[PDB]
Amino acid sequence: MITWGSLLFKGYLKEMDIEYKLFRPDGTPIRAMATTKIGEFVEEELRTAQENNQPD
Amino acid sequence: TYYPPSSFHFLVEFTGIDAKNNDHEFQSVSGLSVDIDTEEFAEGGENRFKHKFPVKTKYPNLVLKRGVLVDSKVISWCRDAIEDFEFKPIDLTVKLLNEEHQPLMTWNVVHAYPVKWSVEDFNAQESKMAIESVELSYNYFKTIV
Repeated sequence: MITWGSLLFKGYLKEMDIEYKLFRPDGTPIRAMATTKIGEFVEEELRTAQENNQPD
Repeated sequence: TYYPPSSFHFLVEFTGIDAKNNDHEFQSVSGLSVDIDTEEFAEGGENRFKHKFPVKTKYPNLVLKRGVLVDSKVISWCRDAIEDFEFKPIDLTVKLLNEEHQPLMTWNVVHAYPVKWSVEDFNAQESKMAIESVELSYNYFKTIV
């Protein structure tokens, strides 16, 4: 679950890349950049309640 | 030196072109310098500086100026290259002279050929001398001193 301000999103991770940029002289990293992609999850009992499907 | 030399007394000589005294006299000479191209590299963990590496030695063109001379041998040589693509490189010597008119120091210019020739604009309202300019490409130079 991902929350920030107005945002609220449920799902799973698909992709990630991490790149390491700066280092201390003994090889300890102090800066890195990450790119992320998230998919969306709906449980099947909640899908039929949101699609309130109504001659029947 | 203790008293360094001045720069207004010098001689330009050509090898491979018939000599005439009027082709050894010039108003100005420029381009006797050199530089080294480099590349940079950042090594992870080293934050004090980047590394620099040499790649190539580089030389600028040699530029000569003088008042216009109509029967020049140097210009005939320039024209063969300019008009017909006939190229025949020459060697050249630049001499910086002392008070006995002997060399203090010389420059040996190797395998030169013409890339440019021009004459400055005419102006009916100004009192001026017609000035000619010649530029040469070469491979490298060495010095003797």
